[PDB]
Amino acid sequence: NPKSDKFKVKRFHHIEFWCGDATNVARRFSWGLGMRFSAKSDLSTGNMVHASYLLTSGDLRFLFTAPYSPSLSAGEIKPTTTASIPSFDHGSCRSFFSSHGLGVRAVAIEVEDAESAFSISVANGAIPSSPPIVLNEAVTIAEVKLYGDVVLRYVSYKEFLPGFERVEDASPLDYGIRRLDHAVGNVPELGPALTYVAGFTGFHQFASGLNSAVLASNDEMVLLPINEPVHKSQIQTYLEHNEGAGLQHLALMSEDIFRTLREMRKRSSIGGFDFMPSPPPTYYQNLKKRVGDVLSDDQIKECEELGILVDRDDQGTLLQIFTKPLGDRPTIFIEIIQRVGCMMKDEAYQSGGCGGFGKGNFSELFK
Amino acid sequence: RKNPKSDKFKVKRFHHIEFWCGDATNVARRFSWGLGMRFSAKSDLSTGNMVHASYLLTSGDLRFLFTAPYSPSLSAGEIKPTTTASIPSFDHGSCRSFFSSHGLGVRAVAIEVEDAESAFSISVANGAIPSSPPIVLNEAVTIAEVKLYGDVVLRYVSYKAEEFLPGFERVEDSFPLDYGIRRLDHAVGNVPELGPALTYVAGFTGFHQFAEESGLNSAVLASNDEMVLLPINEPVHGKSQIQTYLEHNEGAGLQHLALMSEDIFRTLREMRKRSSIGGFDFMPSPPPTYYQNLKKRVGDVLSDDQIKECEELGILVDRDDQGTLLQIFTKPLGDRPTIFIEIIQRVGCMMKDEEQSGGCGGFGKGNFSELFK
Ligand SMILES: Cc1cccc(C)c1-n1c(=O)c2cc(C(=O)C3=C(O)CCCC3=O)ccc2n(C)c1=O
Ligand SMILES: Cc1cccc(C)c1-n1c(=O)c2cc(C(=O)C3=C(O)CCCC3=O)ccc2n(C)c1=O
Ligand SMILES: [Co+2]
Ligand SMILES: [Co+2]
Repeated sequence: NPKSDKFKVKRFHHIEFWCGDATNVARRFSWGLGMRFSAKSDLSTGNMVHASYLLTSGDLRFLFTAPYSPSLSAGEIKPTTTASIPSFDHGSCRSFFSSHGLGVRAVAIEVEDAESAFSISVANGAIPSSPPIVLNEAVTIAEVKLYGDVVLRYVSYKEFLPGFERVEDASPLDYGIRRLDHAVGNVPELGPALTYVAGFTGFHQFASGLNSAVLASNDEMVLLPINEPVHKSQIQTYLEHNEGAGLQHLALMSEDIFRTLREMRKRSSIGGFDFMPSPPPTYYQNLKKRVGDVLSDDQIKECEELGILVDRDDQGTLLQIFTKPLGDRPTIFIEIIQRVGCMMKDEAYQSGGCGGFGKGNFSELFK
Repeated sequence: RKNPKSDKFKVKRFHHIEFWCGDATNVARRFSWGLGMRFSAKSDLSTGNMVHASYLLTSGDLRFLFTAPYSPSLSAGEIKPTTTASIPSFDHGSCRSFFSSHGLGVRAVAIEVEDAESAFSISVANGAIPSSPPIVLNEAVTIAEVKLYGDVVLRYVSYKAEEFLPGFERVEDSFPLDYGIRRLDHAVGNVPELGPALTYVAGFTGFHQFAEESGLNSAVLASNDEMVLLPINEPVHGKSQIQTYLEHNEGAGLQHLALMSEDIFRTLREMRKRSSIGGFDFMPSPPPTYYQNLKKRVGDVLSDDQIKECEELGILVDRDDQGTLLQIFTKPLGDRPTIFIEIIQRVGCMMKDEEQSGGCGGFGKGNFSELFK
């Protein structure tokens, strides 16, 4: 609302996971979500440090990284490293997977200048992780701590980061997931988290057992909701298994929630992702009156064929469903979302947060 | 014909293979789809286990077990008897260090024996390094793990009856995926010196050197029935393909796993259909000059349609006396060029076989001269 970003922010760029084996994790996400193998940076391409692989589906970019043996790149230094990412560390990445397990490490958002966004953020209370380093004079990258061991990454451009080999040969799955809608993190105290994060970003606040506040960018396209537990708290269950604060889930905007689900739900037993139980028929019997004008009777019955939730806000309506936890622990999962309405462009598409984020379903599921 | 049948204890057959992953969920989902096994048992938080996330995949009699450690803080007050783990030999630090050094690799090789209690006492009494004393689980199954090569251990499983470990809740319906794989053929490991490796393994178990290499020194071991095959390889400098393993895996470790199949032409099309969508990449197929002379040496075994299908799938073919061998190798399963998986189907060398000769047709040694080293 106030448009008070301390620097220019374009939109969501990529989301990087820190696995123990980036091959088996990425091969499952490519088959469970339908993403194309775009770029890669492992021992095949000549990277002795980590095995980074890129999955893309529209604008969404999932990066998976697992460190190799430190003895391979033992005779190297920071200015003379082999890793395509200069902010990487073996011991720090091993501690991320030994403590937090499979989780999102870096939430990257493209800015017009990474060195500027870093210098502005640190000068306003941020905690720097890695200073801005220009990658082959083509991409500037900086990282500042978000919550816990999650970092906020700034990327500058003058398809991906240098040092990545494009994979366009026979060695393209697409189910509708186009971009990242929002990224929700869980913190022990929502107070200092909003004071810290929004302190150096200038992000305004967009507007049981949890208290959530959504941070938004200038155009409200970068949405970073933050959650705190309410003391059994389902959010506290996250912090106990994650061993500290971290990301709860990722909202993946789909161009068509109906077919995107029918491409994933038919594959949850062959290596895909599992979903939460479907709401009782009374929810869809009650759904025909709350959003009977947005969704037709033929489209509402299709929501029950896949167990999809619907919420409504101020001139906005969104459809949503949640996957089961991705890793072993009940920590990080994935939300698939499609918003209806709020379309208003001068010359196409809509704004951000069309329909809220589904807080109306917290009571509609309890009937 | 050349085996003394000098088993130190009654060895029945293969059981399972335990993978110590960092996240056993994603690895098991890839193997379930890439290889085509079937999710048949679980032991995690959904069943009451707070120590490790174990997930079982079963394709015929082959059983792949994927076990990842949970947070050490979840089991802060559990002593040794009061552990909620279905596998008591599991340990947090032993698994956090196995994946930190060896990465994604095989932790244990399970072999079904008559009495793991006796198999443990006979083994340790012959120079074996014990990794886990026998533990009677649920008064039904007894397991014992003895150190093999490196950090991989030899696991014994015994039953008081003539499905899996107790505590593993079944999966009622997991998709019944089955691409053709039936059982485990042989398991190979890499060591710096082959000498002290054969004297050790054959010393505490009584296995015999099997008898029915550019870049390695092979020596297969087999039991009395010869259904349990465990080859070992050592590098020959002047870079050897094993020195690459010993440098990436950081020491010894299980090389690959050969998986039997009732039809290698059936399993390969399913895995190659998926090699680009979450499956397993394979090694580059031999040139067309490999399948022309193939019609002359093994043309009296396969048909013109089957040999052309071998070229379509790029299947390596080698033949010895009394049985031919069809094999093909996948690219490394993990991030590092360490562990991969072999698909094999032997023909001929048969008997009654109610409900095939053990390891007949060789192991692909002729393909070290034919295709390349
Ligand atoms: C999936 C699950 C598992 C165990 C316990 C519970 C409460 C849930 N759970 C959700 O987490 C959930 C989350 C959102 C959601 O999008 C969300 C918020 O509502 C707050 C703002 C930030 C944000 O992203 C909406 C609906 C939800 N519903 C309906 C639901 O049941
Ligand atoms: C696939 C590849 C990539 C890069 C380097 C190389 C040597 C290879 N490679 C093999 O690894 C390979 C392995 C076996 C095999 O299964 C095996 C042996 O290694 C000996 C001991 C017992 C045993 O079963 C057979 C044939 C092979 N051939 C022909 C081959 O080329
Ligand atoms: Co959400
Ligand atoms: Co083999």
